[PDB]
Amino acid sequence: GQPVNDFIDTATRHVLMRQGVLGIKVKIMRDPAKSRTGPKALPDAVTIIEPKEEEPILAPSVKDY
Amino acid sequence: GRVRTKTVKRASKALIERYYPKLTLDFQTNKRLCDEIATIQSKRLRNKIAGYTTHLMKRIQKGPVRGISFKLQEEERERKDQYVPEVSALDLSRSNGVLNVDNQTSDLVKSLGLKLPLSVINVSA
RNA sequence: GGUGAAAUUCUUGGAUUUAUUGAAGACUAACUACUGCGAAAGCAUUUGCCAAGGACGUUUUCAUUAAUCAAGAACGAAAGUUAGGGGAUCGAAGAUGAUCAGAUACCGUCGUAGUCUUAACCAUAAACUAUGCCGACUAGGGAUCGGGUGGUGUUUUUUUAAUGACCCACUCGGCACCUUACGAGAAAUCAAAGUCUUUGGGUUCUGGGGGGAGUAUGGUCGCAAGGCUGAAACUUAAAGGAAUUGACGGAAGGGCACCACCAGGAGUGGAGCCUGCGGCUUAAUUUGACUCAACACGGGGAAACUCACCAGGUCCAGACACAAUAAGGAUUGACAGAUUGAGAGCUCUUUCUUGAUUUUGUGGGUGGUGGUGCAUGGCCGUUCUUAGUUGGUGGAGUGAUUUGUCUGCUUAAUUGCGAUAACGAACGAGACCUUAACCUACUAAAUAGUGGUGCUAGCAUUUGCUGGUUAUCCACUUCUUAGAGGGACUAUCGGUUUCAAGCCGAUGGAAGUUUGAGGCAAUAACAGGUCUGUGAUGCCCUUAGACGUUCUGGGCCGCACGCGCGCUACACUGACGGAGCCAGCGAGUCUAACCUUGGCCGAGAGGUCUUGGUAAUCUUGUGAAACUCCGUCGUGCUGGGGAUAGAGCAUUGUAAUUAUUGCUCUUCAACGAGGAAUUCCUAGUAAGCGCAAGUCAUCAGCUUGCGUUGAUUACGUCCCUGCCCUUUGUACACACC
Repeated sequence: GQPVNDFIDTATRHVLMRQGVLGIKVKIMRDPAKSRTGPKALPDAVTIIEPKEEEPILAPSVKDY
Repeated sequence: GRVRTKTVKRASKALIERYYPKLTLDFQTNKRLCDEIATIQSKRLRNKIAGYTTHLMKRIQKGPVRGISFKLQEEERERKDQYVPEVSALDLSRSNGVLNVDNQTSDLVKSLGLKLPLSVINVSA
């Protein structure tokens, strides 16, 4: 779909040999992590921010200034 | 045709696995919370993830869901499994201190074991 | 009766059906089994004779008397060698009736030889366990049949006794079965098909690639069919076994599809026309494409051009290298006449000009809508409106391969819940992107509107209504625009399932089918189309009287006929005349005539003078059409239809004849709802209706989009045609054409 327009690039070249013409097709995708503009990840990629653990009692009190 | 894909289901299971005491049982604040604690590219995908996440706790608070351990279901389980009964099941107190084996078990302990309190039961067809 | 349907046949002489009574015709239905006996073929209700047999029991007896066996014998499924009886159920044949292209067959009705004599088969079967017989060993288990042994076992009755029957254990001998594979095997599989290159227990028979061929000839049994024995010439590179992956099946199971059906709608096929294709014709009627996946397709609506075809006339735009002519001139151009369709110095008569760039020859160069798409690149179409595809590591198998990629449920989905010798992944799907829906929330718009304020018009007059006023001014963004956003995730509730993925119902919501529609889109493939899109291109051809290129005419449109896509109709739900008046997608000209408002002339087509617009500004509110009132028509091929044809007026174009097209008058055909067949379609959908754009100089009955009006019928099924998965058969792999 749309990721083909974003990350996939293509080129077609005709070479001329003795027997005729050979076609060259090159398809390259760059990883979206190195992308500067546009989306930086695949549409179906979901990252979870790791939570920070906490101790249970936390000593009920008040601190003033 | 409302079946969720594995992208929605695996992400929602991963969300509950580490963020149980932050999400509630309604979709409105669940989709609001998923914007910070998760990175989802599209609005349609995060609505589907949060909708299935809320649906999963519609049965998690109903009962334990297999395949999900959400950091709260763990420590009451390794609290529960040290069931040490106050009386044994193999100490002969519900009986009269004597276990009622049959005749074939009596000469078993007579041949090799030491003297113990046994009985004789005429077990037959 | 009888059949898928029917027919032959029997039926007031009473068929079929019912009762009663008799008489001849395999064998013994149920019991009947992974049960018994027998050498095999084979053998099932009884009862009685006649001999026979295995197994078991045995502290009986003989003492090697044995195993397998050329020659030689016995026994035998059935189907006809041959000679009495009894009497057809089935079909050979035969009679008939169907079906069929035929049907001498399958199917129906009847019937002679044909498992009933007593008396032979020569002895043939897929006579099969396609596995010779005798002996030993190697592995576990539960059943079962026959015998035997044991149980301080059950029941039968006299109370237990005797038997019998049953239960538990063991043993011998059988028919077999289940699990593994130490072991074998090419595998399928096998407790033997094991104990086999670590190759020897005993013995009999058979085979040596496929056919020719169980044929010829000889013998023998043979009154018969025919058995038993049994070659060669010649011919051939495979035939064959087991398994794997596909494909196919008039095979099975589970699903799906208006390019399938169902229930319907609108139709097409019938008529006229115009538009492609074929055929015929022609100087040429250029050509490619022929089921889906050729035929309003080549963006192919061709007057010239296009143009590739035909009849003719020019030009080199043949670069460069070499050689030759050649400043006592290499060569080009031309007035007039002839000639020519021609004001082509084409070519000729004449004699001027130009002059070293040219001319000729030798090589090459270039161009080609010339051929080859079966030599190719790229692009597209299709397989394929479906959900499928592949590594890594591990498991199975000698191997091709297989598992993962799956029993079940669910989904639009190999979508998921799950189960699991698999685990972890990748592509496809989904996600994604575009568009149409909601926002009194933001961002502000004289190139979009709204309200008030000024000026001013008409009525009413009472303070009101309908307007106009290019910016008079002020204010706002509801309507319109476009930036960033929000909103739906099946939310809530109820009901169903293994209690999951999900599905259904209701409420709320702008939106509950994946929200509607698209774009994009796997692995593998087709001798699919394109060399006529390309200065994309190999090979072959041509290259100067050219297959180059250009110019004049013509053709592509030619019509005894056949086919496909369509347009207009067969009228009253209508035709015609006035009246109302309602959109959306878009396009539009600087050194060039594009979209054109408005005023005037003309019946119309159209002509003329200006203006606005390089565009949310003007065309344009595109005042579109179907639609709606009022009236005429009156069931009549009529005033439905406008085909065909005649005369004239205009526009574009160098040119309109073979009518370009537009307008006016006249001419007034078929067609009365369309046979067999056949297409498309499930909601703002089909259908009706018109509008913009492409092509354009002129031509739209075509296409790409758009809006107007707006339904009936389903919420299913695999019946027809196809598709996906699993199982299954295969002699198919060019893969059922």
